[PDB]
Amino acid sequence: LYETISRIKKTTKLLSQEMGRKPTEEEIATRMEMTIEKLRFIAKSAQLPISLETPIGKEEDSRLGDFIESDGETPEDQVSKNLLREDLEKVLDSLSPRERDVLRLRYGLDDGRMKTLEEIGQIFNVTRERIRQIEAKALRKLRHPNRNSVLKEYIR
Amino acid sequence: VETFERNKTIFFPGDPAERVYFLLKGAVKLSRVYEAGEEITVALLRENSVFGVLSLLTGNKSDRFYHAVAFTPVELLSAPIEQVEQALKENPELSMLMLRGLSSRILQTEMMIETLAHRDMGSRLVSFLLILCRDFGVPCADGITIDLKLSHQAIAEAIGSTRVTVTRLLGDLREKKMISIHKKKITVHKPVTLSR
DNA sequence: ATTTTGTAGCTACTTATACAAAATTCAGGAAAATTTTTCTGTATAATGGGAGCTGTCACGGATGCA
DNA sequence: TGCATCCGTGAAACAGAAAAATTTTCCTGAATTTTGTATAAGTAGCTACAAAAT
Repeated sequence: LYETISRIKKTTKLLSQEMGRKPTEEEIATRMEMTIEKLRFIAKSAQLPISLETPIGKEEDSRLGDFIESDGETPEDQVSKNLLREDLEKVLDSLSPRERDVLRLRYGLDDGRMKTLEEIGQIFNVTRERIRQIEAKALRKLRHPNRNSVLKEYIR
Repeated sequence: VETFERNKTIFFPGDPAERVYFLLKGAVKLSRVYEAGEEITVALLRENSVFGVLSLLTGNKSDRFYHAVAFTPVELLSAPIEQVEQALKENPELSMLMLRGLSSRILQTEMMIETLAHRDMGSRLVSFLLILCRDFGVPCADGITIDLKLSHQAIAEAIGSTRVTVTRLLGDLREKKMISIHKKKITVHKPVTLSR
C-alpha cells in the first residue's frame, strides 16, 4: 500500500496540475481505480500516531491522553445495573421459587444465558411438557402492569 | 409506517405513547393483556387503518391497560396526538375520520361478538373461520380460504383449546369437508355449501 | 305448580400425555474463491553525518597534581 | 593533598511473484419445533330429569 499511496500522490499531483489541489477524487478514481472511500482510508491509514504525552499545547503543563479513560466504566452505570439484578431478583423471586430456578437456568440471572430447555427440562426434574408452558407463564406473569411495570422504569 | 415482525408486540399497558395509530398493512393484531395471563388479541387490521385508542380513553392520562402485539410482520403508521387532538379538535369530519376507523375496530368487536363465546368450540371455531376467510382470506380454487402460517393453539385462543385446532380442524380438513392444509395453510373450501 | 332444587345420572365431551415425526430452522464447515499480504530482484557507477550548544550546581571528587 | 573540573541535581519500489490468508458457499446436519398425533382416561361439563316452594 505504501507504494500505491505514493503512486496515488504522484498520479493525483498530475490531476492537481490540470485540476489544481486535485479536488477530483472519484474523478481521480477514474485514474485511482477506486472510490475516494479507500483514498480517504489511505489518508488515515498513512497516519503516524502521537506520543501519548506530548505536552499538551497552548501550555506545557501536561502531556496528552491525560484527559481520557480506559476500557473501564463509571460506577454510575455499574450500580444501576446491579440494581437491576436484584430488583429483578426479588421481583421475580416472588412467583413459583422452583420455576424461578429455570427462569435463571434456561436464561441468565447467573452465568448461563441458557440451559437449553432440552438440557434444562431434565436438569430440574426431567421434563418435556412442563417447560415452555411455565416459561411463557413466568414471563406473562412478571409481564403486564404491576409486574413488568417494575422494570418499566429500570429497563436496564 | 411503523412495523415489526410475525412474533412481537406493539406495546404494553402503562406505556403513555397512546395516540391513535394507522396500521398501514398486515394485521398487527393487538393482544389485550391480563393480570395472571391469557391475552385476547382482539384487534386485527387492514391497510392504512388505525388502532390503539389511548389519549382518548381516560383523556391523555389513560393507561393502555392492554398490552399490544406486532402480530404479523407489522405495518402501522401513526400521527402526532394533535391529529386526533388539535387537528381532531377542528371540523367533525377530522374526528369522524378517526371515529370511522374506531368504528372499524368496533365493527371488529361486533364480528367477534356472537361468533366468539358462542357455545361449542367447533361451531364457534367456524363461526368466525369463514369470517377470517373474509378478512385475510385467500380465495383460490376451492374457495375463499385464508392462507396464513399458523398454530394449533393460537387457535386455542380461539376456543381455550388444547388439540382441537390440530384434531377437530383435521375433520374439516378431510373427514368433514371445509378446508385443506399445505404444511400450515388453510383452504376454506367454501362460504357455506358442504359443512355450511 | 313451576321451579328450583336433585340425584343419580349417563352421555358427549374435552382436556391431558406423551410421543413424534416430522418440520424447520441453524451453524459450522468447508470450501473455495479471492483478495491481500509477502518475497525477490534490480547490473554503467556510486565508498564517513549533523549539530552548535555555548549563562546554576555540587559535590564529591578530584583524580591528579604540581 | 586541597584543589583543578567537573557530572548533572534539585529546583522512499516493484514486479514479479507467490502464498497465504479469508471468506463467501455449502451444507449440512443436526439439532431443534410443532404438530400431529396420538393417547387415556377421566370429566366436568352437559344435558333432562323430579318433586316440592316460587
